[PDB]
Amino acid sequence: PTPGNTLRQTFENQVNRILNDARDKTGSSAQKSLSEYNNFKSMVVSGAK
Amino acid sequence: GPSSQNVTEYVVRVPKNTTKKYNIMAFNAADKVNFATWNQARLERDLSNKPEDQPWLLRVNGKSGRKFKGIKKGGVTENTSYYIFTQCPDGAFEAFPVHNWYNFTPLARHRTLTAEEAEEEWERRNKVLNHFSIMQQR
Amino acid sequence: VGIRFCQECNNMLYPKEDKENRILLYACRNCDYQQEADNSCIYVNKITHEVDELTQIIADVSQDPTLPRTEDHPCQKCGHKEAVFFQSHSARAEDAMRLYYVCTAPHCGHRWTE
Ligand SMILES: [Zn+2]
Ligand SMILES: [Zn+2]
Repeated sequence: PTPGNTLRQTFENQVNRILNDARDKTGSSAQKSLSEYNNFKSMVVSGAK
Repeated sequence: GPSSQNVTEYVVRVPKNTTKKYNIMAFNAADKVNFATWNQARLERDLSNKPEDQPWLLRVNGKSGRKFKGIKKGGVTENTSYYIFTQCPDGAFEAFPVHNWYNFTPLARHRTLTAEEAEEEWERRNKVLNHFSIMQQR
Repeated sequence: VGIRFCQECNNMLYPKEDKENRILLYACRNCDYQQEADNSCIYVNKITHEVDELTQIIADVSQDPTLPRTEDHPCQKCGHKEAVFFQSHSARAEDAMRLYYVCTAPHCGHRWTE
């Protein structure tokens, strides 16, 4: 157990950390896969919406 | 031996009606009741209501022995029928339906706290002192 | 560690110390019924609450449909290479995620926790 944390609490924290790292990595891969003509990328690099 | 393959075959007989009505007891095994004490018995009516639809009363050995109060079961015997099989020298089982089932509980025989003086120890709702010697004042 | 009740009025028993023989004396103070206790223990409280849950688990939980069903970790008294694993899920009784294995044979029921 993590010091100062419940065993369930640190298990949930580890699972949340692993899944958040996974979602960050898959988002980075999806963003790197975007082309220059992709309008989804253009709308978010412009900052319009 | 003979008991290793013993086969018993008896006859079931139901007479139509008996002049004496039959019923059934209800004693808890945790009460630890004995039948050697059963030397003299009484079974009368309750007088708290003041008869057939009124709870029962029973006395053992007068006031010396323990006391029971009988209450009829809440369920109705519209879909149930209970039979008592009695052994007899003719060897044929007798099947007799019971009329009612009554539940009995023991009663203490001591100086119980009456209700008119029961209100004085309610001001000591949490302030009560010496639970172990409440009977000593009585 | 354990309690029992009175005999002739069938009431709850309270403790009493004896002035002469210096032996603990369980007694019903609705009566005069006095007896000694061989346990010599009146009160125990496991505040950290490490009770043994092996007696807590019903032996018939293994025949549940919606519980899991593993293939390894066989039983001890019988081989029967099929078992059910679950957690206690009891509030306030510790926080362990440790698993409670029960054998799923119809006449078995030896449960173990590893
Ligand atoms: Zn008593
Ligand atoms: Zn087994």
